[PDB]
Amino acid sequence: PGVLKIVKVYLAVKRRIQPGDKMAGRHGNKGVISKINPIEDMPYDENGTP
Amino acid sequence: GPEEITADIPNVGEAALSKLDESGIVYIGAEVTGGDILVGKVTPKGETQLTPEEKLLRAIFGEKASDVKDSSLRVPNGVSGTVIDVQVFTRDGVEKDKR
Amino acid sequence: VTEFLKPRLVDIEQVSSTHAKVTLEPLERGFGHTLGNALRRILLSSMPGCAVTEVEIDGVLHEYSTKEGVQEDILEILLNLKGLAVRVQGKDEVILTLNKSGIGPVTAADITHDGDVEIVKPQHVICHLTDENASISMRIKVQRGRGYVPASTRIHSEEDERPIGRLLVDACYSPVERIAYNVEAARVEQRTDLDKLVIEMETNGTIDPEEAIRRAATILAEQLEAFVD
Repeated sequence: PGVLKIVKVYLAVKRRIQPGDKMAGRHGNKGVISKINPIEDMPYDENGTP
Repeated sequence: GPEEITADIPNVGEAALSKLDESGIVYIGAEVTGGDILVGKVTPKGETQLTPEEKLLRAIFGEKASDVKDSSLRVPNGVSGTVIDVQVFTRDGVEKDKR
Repeated sequence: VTEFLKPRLVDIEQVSSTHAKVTLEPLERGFGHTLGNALRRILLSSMPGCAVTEVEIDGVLHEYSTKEGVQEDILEILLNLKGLAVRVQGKDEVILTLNKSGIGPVTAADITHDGDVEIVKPQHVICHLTDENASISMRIKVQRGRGYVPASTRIHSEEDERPIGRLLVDACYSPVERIAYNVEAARVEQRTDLDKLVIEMETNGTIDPEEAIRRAATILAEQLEAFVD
């Protein structure tokens, strides 16, 4: 009775990880996203695969 | 008086009305930033006397008369992004169907 | 210096259209690793290449909506195309336009590939139309850049711009994004045993590999001297 009409609008906003993200592992090991350096900083494999 | 959505927000900047479509609500497909106003409902306001100063204002500005209070839907603070969809359910007895 | 034996690149190999392997004459130890490091940095990060900056379709706005017939949506199309790369000339801000009608597989032949918009990998999974009445035409601005960035950066530059319909697109822009520098001890017989360096560089087609080697090592000299002051 109060409202003659209602207009519901839903907006979808994306989201990528950031300083402060929380990952989890199925072995119950979890963690906070702490520091990401340039990909160069990653140790290089024997084939260099960082 | 009923509050209806027609983008006739009193004291509304053009860019604000430049997003809402004719029915106060806006169209579909782009993004929205900040506290952008989405649907413009106008709350009815009480009337007054002949009000010579207000009469002069209406003769100067007019089209407001302090009759429509801005009851517009606006984006929340810290809320911005793309829009999934909108839906209007109108009670029986109201058949606007403007959009 | 003292018999520095400045070497030169030799037997630079190019296996495919999207990578190369450059061998080099030998050099000293305790520096070849550092030199290769600097080279990989200047080739991959500060890497002049091409990517996609703007997208558009008359019926398809910023919202992630699947085009008629096209199985993938706007975000999904962006993803599927992202698996490839496009070419612009020495001039940046080129535009490619993928347009196709029918129901056959969607690929890059029916896309704007010019003398300043070039295509090499022309059969990607591009969400072919499924309805006969559909005829898809999406236009992606493919410009030239160097470094990773999001799409909200261009909000200030395109505020009265980027109106309802123009899609602003981001990128990660490391036009090499993969280059391996390996220092070994070989290619020295008469003098001190020396370390030869191999660069396994690789791009998505945006630029030439030996060109990236020259650019990176030029930057290497440039910033190398800057320590003088």
